[PDB]
Amino acid sequence: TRDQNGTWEMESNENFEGYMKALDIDFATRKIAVRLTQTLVIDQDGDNFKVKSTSTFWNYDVDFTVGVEFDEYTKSLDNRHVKALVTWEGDVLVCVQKGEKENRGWKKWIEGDKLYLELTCGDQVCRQVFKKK
Repeated sequence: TRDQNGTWEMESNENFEGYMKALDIDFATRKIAVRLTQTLVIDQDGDNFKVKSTSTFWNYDVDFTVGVEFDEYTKSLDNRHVKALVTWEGDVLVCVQKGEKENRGWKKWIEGDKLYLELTCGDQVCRQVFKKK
């Protein structure tokens, strides 16, 4: 389904280290971040999204409209400028972050009571699964 509204708690986290390493996040930041469970919070109305990502170590929010390109500065992730665009492919929400890194972005979708997130950068894929609280 396309409805991603909700509060979502991490159930699983695969290869978050590979993705962060791919983004050139410094070793000491990675080593702590890879160990952590994350939470996502998502308000979606029409094509308007507000999303918040949290752990004990960080707390980030981003707002975007489906189909409207926007500049991003990924401050206190890897600190780069990208041009982001979020669109639908069927019921999969796809973000491309155009910039220095190839294959950078993410895909998000719902299966049952769960939210699936694929984070990509270069040749690394990170998969996370969240349950609807």
